[PDB]
Parts: sequence; structure tokens; C-alpha cells
Amino acid sequence: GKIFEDNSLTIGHTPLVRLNRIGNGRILAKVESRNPSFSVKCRIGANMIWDAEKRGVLKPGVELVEPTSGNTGIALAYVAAARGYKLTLTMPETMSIERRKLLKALGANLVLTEGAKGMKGAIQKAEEIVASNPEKYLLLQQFSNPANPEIHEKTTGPEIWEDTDGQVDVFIAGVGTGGTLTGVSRYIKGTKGKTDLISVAVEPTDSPVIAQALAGEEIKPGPHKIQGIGAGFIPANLDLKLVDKVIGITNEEAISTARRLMEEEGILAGISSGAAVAAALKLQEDESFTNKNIVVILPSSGERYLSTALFADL
Amino acid sequence: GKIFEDNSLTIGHTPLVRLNRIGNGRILAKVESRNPSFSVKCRIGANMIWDAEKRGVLKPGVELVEPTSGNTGIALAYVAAARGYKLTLTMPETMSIERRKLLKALGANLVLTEGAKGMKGAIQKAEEIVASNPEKYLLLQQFSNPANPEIHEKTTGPEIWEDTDGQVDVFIAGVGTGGTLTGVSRYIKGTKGKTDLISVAVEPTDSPVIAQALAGEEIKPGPHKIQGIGAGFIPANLDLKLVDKVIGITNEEAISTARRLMEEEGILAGISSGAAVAAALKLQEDESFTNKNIVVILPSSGERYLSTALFAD
Amino acid sequence: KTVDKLNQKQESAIKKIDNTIKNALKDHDIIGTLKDMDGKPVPKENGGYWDAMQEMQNTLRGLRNHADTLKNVNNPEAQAAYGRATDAINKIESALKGYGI
Amino acid sequence: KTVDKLNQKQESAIKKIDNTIKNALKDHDIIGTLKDMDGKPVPKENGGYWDAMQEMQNTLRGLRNHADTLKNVNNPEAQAAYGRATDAINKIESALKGYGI
Repeated sequence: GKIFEDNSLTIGHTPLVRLNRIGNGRILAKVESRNPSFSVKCRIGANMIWDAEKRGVLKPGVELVEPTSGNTGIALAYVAAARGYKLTLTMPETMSIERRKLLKALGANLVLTEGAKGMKGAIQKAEEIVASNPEKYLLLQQFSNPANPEIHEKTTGPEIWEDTDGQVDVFIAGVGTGGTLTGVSRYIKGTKGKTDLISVAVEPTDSPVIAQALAGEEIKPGPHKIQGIGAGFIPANLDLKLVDKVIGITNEEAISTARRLMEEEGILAGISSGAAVAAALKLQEDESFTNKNIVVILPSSGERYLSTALFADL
Repeated sequence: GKIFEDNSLTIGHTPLVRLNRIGNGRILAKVESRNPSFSVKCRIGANMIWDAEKRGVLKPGVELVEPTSGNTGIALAYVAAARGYKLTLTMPETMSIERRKLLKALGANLVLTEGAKGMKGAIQKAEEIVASNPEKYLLLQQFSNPANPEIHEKTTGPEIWEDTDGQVDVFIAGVGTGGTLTGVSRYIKGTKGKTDLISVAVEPTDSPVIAQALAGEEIKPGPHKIQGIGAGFIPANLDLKLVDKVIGITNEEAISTARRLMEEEGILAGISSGAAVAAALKLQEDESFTNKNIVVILPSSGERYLSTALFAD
Repeated sequence: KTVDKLNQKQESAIKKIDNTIKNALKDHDIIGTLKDMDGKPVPKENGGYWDAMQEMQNTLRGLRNHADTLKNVNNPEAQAAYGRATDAINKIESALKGYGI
Repeated sequence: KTVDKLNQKQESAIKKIDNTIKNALKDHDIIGTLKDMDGKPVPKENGGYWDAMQEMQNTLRGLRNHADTLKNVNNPEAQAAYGRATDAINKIESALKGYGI
């Protein structure tokens, strides 16, 4: 059988579930909230740290540091707790009390940066901290660091291949770091040699930078409600050579479809999960895709978002 | 590979994790928050309904009804959503907005009963609802219904057996319905024939009815903070013939040990999860168990409890 | 046909039983205890404040002791008081039995 | 050494740029936009809920439009305004780039 030596080794083997009342029954949703910290990011919280060990830079005395206001903070926090590392996270002071509590319970050291400075404020402070003692501190860099797409190629991708028995046609994922999309497509297209596969990125309509990039247009990001994607730039861990297509989704489309996942499928889903499934729904309007097998990623659980507008009407 | 036809079929195969900084390293924690609705109750939310289908009682037009203020509501809610059933839950009006929101998003119909009447108030209303149309409504009855321990015997137990390669010595589980404890022990003792196994129930010190029952004492329940266990009576799905021992845990012991699971092991844990691990810790104080392999159940994730006193600082 | 005169101890137990029933059993006392069980107690400082849990424990323990005192007493007034105590204990126990599961 | 006279259209673009920079770029305008992105505006309206996200979009669209108007204009006053707009846009984009991830 299996005894895991610590919780970081429990990542993956998330289930692939057929959506019955959403779409025509060919939409297969990979539920990535079945993970140790309950998001797709668990996968990179582990291997970003695993990799750091193997490269030897992370050793006694060395502490981890990353700017993040999202799930990546939760994934790094629990892995540092399980493998015994000192963790420091930078985020803007806009972060809610409850989210702070969650990170502290996992033993993370939190540095709240100035709210108006936003996310650049946190990224700056993170660099300043590493700059104060470059020997002591280690920056994980979720947008650039290649460990991020690598697990998706080593785990996320392989699972999708195996569970579908090579019969996946379209793969749909929202892009925060791009790691999932990049790594999975890199496994299915590259390693199993299926270049047929349609990789579809999902972004918000209010920050449509992937569509702008693929059209040679200028990059013009904006604020959106889909938490976890819509970085507002082309992250280094997004490889566009693997991206066949991109579908933009409105705030309302993602929220309404997230609610459909919970009520019609029994699947707890956050906004980005509704977004990706709504893209699969838009793709089925085109009649060339109606008969094709679609695997879509479901990054987080709605429970994490319980205080937000995702739950509105009583 | 595997494509699940709906999310209720994704239950189980929860990981068994060695606790490295808590205890001596022989405590193996089964993380039951790795489940479709993220609690050990997911297992019986599925199999209680599956069973109702197989027995034929649940058919077109028939709606589900259960009194619960706990995770069983969330487990029934998501399964009814996935298999296309109408669910009605009764709970006291003490239930918070956020928890109501969570059940409604899963499409549950919520009936809030009178706060001072408490849990009996809900149980009453549920029965009144079944009484209005006994043909239309179906009561699941988590404390009595044998499907509850059954799923733990068919899945939970086998996993503990398989993953440990028969080497589990002590099995520790907090008792809400008793289903986990009963069913797992029923698999390991009965079906794999290891009667050696020490099954340990965990209850609060403030509602210590299992200890009172094993001593022939009068049953005297009280209020406690360990959510998910401490039923305050001996539920039909707790089979005491399988229980070798019971360890009582204080509110403070559970909360402090829950905080240790998150900070020292990286494992998100609710109060009952800290309680069970604290019981394993007390068992290691006795020197006969120090070399023994301990599998302990970890029923829920601390994230569910984020607004509570579990997070004090 | 025997009836015994109650003593100071027993008359006291009868007095305390009926007091804790009007004063320490109120909807707000039971609701408070239920919410403390869910981990969300009310902050300082209110009259009849938290922990409702501790108070309700004290209330239970009290009733159980007076009931013990009055259980075998051959006086009818004692047995009626014993009933009121037994009743109150069941009121509380029905409120929290199976809660949170 | 050529310099062109600004027209009303261009003088307007310069006026609006410095206005929306003063009034629509305050700190609570940015903080509000970030909190709306986290899903906590709060979405309810008791009146004046303000939808900071929508306002900030309008602020961006506006700045981007006036920037377009002034981009190739041969007047130095137009180019200084184009710089201030470009700067403001970068202030905003740096605040929300990579947020929530």
C-alpha cells in the first residue's frame, strides 16, 4: 500500500468527472480542489520546493519567500509546514482577516504591503527581503520558475492521458501562471505525440491579454472578478506555441456557471472553475466541437470563496 | 483509467500520512477531508443514498430529508445535487449565514427550526415533514441506518488495511455516529480476522457518554466544543462490542492539537481532528503502545471552521 | 402512609431547582450554548455573558445534584421538585443531543 | 524646428487626463478596485455601492483614449500630457498585475 512521508507527497490523482447536466455529457471536469491545500496550486507548492531542494539552493538556514495574494500562498504555506521550512509571504493589506488566519495557522510569516501600491508593492517587498540577505532567502517565482509547468507535465498531464485512455480531444484551462496549460499540453502533445490536441486558454474578457497577444495587438489589462486567472500579462510559464485558442469569459458567465457546478453537478467550484466550464460550453456552440471529448480544469473549491459575491442570493 | 459518472463516486482513497513532528512517528493520520465535499461524511452521504436506491424506496418523485447541523448536511447536499435528488435539511436557526450559503449553493432546501428547541427541534420538524407525505419523503437517519458503518467497512477499512499492509495495531476514531469506528473495526477484526486490533473511540471530556456506558454509569451528556463528535448518547451505529477503549479529550486539547496539525504537519484540521490525534498522543504516554502503529482518523479540514475560535491568533 | 418532613438541605435543593429553571434556562441561555458549541461565542462584556457553555455546564451539574438530593425523599413536594429538575435536564439534553454532526 | 497649435479636442484631452489622475486615481479608488477583484465590494447596495471595478475600467479606457489622441501630436505640452497618462496607466497596471494568484 502507501504511507506518505509528509502531506506534500499526497498531491495529484484528482478525479475526472463527467458533467451530466452541463453541456452534452462530453465535458470532463478535473477537480483540482481534491488536493492537500485544496487547489490546483498544491501541485506547484510542492514541486517548486522539491526542485529547490534538488538544485541544492534550499538547505539549512535558508527560508522561503514569495509574493502572492492567491492560492499559491496556501500551497507554499502547507508544504513549508510539512517539510519544516520557514516561509514568508508578501501580499497587499487588502487581504481579508480570514485569509490571513488561514495562512498563519499553517505557520506562514505574513508581510502586508501598502494597499495602493497593490501587487507590485508585494513583489517589491519580496525582492527587498531577499536583497537584505541573499544567502538566507529563496524566492520561488511562480510565474517564471520552470518547476511550475513541470509537475503538470509529470502528473497533471499523465493523469488526464491515463484516465481518458488517450482519447482527450480538447484540453481547457484558465491561465493564471499558465503552468497547468503549458505542462499538460507539453505532455499530451509532446511526450505522447498527439499534436491533434486543442489546447484552449481561458482568460477574463476584462483583461484579455492572451487574445491581444495572439492578434499582435497591444497588451491592455484590466480588473476582473475571476480570481486565480487573468494575470494581466503573458507569464513566462505560458508557452504560446502550445496554445491553439483562447476564450474570454465575462465575470457574470463565470459566476453563474460556478453556481451551476455546485447546484447541478454537486461540485464545489470557485469563479475560475465556472469560467473554464463556460468556455467548454461556448466551444460546444461551434458544431465542429460538439462530438469531441473535452477535459476542463477545475482549480478551486467555492468554500474558499464563501464570503464573496459568488454566493449572493438568499 | 477512470471517468467518474458523477461526483458521489469519487469518495475515498484518502491518504494516510505519517505525522513527523507530532508523536514519535508511528501516528498515521488518515486525511478524510480529501473527499468530494471534504469530510469523512462524504462517504456516507454517498452510500446512504446509493443504498436507498438499491432497496428501491427512493424512486421518481421521492425527496430526501435529514436533520443535521453538521457535515452530513454538506455530504447529502452534494450527492443529491450530483444524482439529481431534491434535498431538505432541518437545522436550528443558530446556523450561520455562511453555512446556509454553502448548503444552498449545493441546492439544498433548508428548514430552520426554533433555536431554543435545539437539535430535537430539527429532528421533530424532519419527522413532521416525512409525516405530511410518507410516500413523497425519505428520511436517511444517519445514527441508525446501517449503510453508514457499511461504507467504512467496504472502503475506509480496506484502505487502512491495504495502505498499512496489515500492520495497523491501534485504530483511533472520534465518534459522532460511530459509523467510521464500527465499520473499520468490523472490516479489520471481522473480515481480515485480526482481533488483536485495539479500536479506540474518542469523545469529549465534557460529554463522556462512551466512558459512562463502558462503566455501567448513568449517561450524562453536556455541551462541548469538539464539532462532529460527542453526540451525547450511544448511537445505534456505534457497536460497543468492537470498542476496546475510549479516550476523553478536553476542548483545549483538541483546539491546541488541531493548531499543531496545521503548523507542524501542514495538514488543515478541524477540532475533531485535533482531538483524535491528541488521544493518540495520550496513548503514547502509556509505554506499552510506544512501539505500536497507530492509524487515526482526521474527519474535516480547518478551512471549514475559519470563522471560529479554532483560529484565535 | 408515611410522609417525612423536609430539612434545610432539601428545602434548599427545592428552592435552587426552581430558581435555576426560570433564571438559568432561557432561550438566550440555550441559544448561547449552542453557538458556543459551534465555536462562535459572543464577545465581552454582556450581562449573563459568555461562556454560555460553562454556565450551562454549571446549570446541568447543579440540577443533577439537587435531583440526587431529592430522589429518594418520601415527601411529595420533594418528588414534584425532583420531577421539575429531571424535566429541565431533559429539556437541555434534547437541545444539544446530536448537534453539529 | 516645428511646433503645432493644439486644437480644442487636444486641449480637452490634456484637461481630462490631469483631472482623472487627480480624482479617479486616489488610493481608495485602487484599494476599492482590488477588493472588488477579491469578490468583496460588498455586492449589496444600500445605495452608493459605487462599483469601483467599473469606475476603474472607465478610468483606464479614458486614459487610454486621451493617450491615443495625444500620441503623435508635435506639441511638447501634448507630449508631457501623454507621458502623464502613460504613467497613470502604468500605476494602475502595476497594482493589479498578478493579483490573486
